[PDB]
Amino acid sequence: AKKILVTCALPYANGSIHLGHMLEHIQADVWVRYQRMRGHEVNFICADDAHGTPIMLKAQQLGITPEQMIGEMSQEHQTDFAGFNISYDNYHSTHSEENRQLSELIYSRLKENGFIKNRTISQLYDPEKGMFLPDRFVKGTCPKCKSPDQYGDNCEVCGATYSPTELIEPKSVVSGATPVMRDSEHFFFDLPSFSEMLQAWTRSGALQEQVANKMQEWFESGLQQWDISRDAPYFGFEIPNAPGKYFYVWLDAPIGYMGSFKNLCDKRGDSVSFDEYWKKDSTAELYHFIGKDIVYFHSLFWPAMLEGSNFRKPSNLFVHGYVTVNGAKMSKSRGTFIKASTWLNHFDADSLRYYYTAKLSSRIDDIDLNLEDFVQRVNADIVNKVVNLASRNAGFINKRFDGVLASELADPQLYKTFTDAAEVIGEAWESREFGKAVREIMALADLANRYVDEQAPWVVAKQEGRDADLQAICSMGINLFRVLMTYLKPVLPKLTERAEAFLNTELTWDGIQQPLLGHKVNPFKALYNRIDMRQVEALVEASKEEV
Ligand SMILES: N[C@@H](CCSC(F)F)C(=O)O
Ligand SMILES: [Zn+2]
Repeated sequence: AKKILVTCALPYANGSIHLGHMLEHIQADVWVRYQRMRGHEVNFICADDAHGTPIMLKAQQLGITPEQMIGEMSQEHQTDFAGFNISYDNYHSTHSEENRQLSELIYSRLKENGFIKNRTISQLYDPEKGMFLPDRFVKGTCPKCKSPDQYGDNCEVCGATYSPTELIEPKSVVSGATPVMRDSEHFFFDLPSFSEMLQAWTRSGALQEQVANKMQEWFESGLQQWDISRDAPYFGFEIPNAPGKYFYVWLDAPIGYMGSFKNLCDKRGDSVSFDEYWKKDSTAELYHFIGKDIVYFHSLFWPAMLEGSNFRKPSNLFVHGYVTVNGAKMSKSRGTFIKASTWLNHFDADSLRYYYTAKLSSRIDDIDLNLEDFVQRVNADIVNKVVNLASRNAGFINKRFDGVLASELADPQLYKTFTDAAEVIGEAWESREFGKAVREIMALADLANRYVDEQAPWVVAKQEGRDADLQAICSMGINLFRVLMTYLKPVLPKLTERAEAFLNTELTWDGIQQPLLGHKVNPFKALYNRIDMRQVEALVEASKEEV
């Protein structure tokens, strides 16, 4: 049995979960559920990314401690993920004792190994508030067009880019005071020292083609030392032997993957698994599901950090593209910037899980949630192809045969066609070619419905002496449904539970080899109802009203 540790990117604690986050967590969850179905030891891990200046400043504005704020956001995030049935084995926080000790440990090892450098830099400083200002917290007049109230390194009027130091009449977004250039000693991680190791990993063929291509661009530009320290005031971990200095959030963030797993092991009283998964000689597999905007950190900084601190590196990175709604980036004004919590007020989790899965592939291309297509696809595939197989046949079995299925398969050849497809479909789930798996499953659904139409149970039901035939036909349809729901189990957790209740059996991957014969099924009420555009319109309107 394989040992697998899977993670999803750690959501920032200063924002609600939206459909963008959900694409990633759903993709990983489908993969994880499939791996569990094949009998592997799987540890699905995540946590909130809780450090940084943005978080510190937000807490101060709300008039509460950063700890209180991140605690409330952690609860909000977990409630949303639970609503979508993302099956984490542990959801922790980067702001934890586990992460603090691991961050200090890794830093100490990197420093001891000569990978940490000291360097003085100049940066905008708020003398009133008494804090260095990241670019986004510096505002002023654009040097080019002279437009007032511009933020950071760019003007939203003429579109010019520039260093905040070029801003005319600079002002702190925090206090409004005029910022000044101030010196400060910073600690840097020597990423360049790992260039050759990283280049070898890029050409190993493990990473997605598009990712490797991107990495070549970064090597061409040239790797640079990475500033991993920030001055107080800051919400994060203090650097050992360096009063007033903290670890930059991105240094401790990925270590949070380790911290969350350590936390899980510690809670389980498991004293051996952490090392079995993170030591250099590990035989366990480590996978990170991430978006394209954070590939640099995960493919370059992260593996280098682990290498330099004597830990194993990721087995692979699974990158996905952005989520668009109706073909465009989510838009607050159009009501397409949809929160996970809002989605659940209008639709169930299975619908979105299915739609995303039907569109996902092993590539990093963007995934589009076309709302019109969403309604059409869910109704056509879930309600009319899969669930229909159960709903059109269960009635006769329950009313005419006391809920008992036939003692033999009416069409063994057809059933074999269905079970024979397990290898290819499982390989599709395994390789993350989700769209392919769904297409294969729906092709089978079409054959199943063709079979029922060919047999015409609604005709056989009204013909005297055809009772045995009716039971045979309907039982066959229900067994085909059993197989289809097994292949879709990683995708539709709730519908699967309802299906298992109806079938009076847990669905296992190998179980399809034994059809349900002379078996009692239970009556059920609507396994899955149709949706309509009026609900989509309501979702959009509700989303507009929020912002
Ligand atoms: N919070 C980051 C992802 C961190 S993933 C790992 F490094 F912690 C983000 O939302 O981009
Ligand atoms: Zn301008």
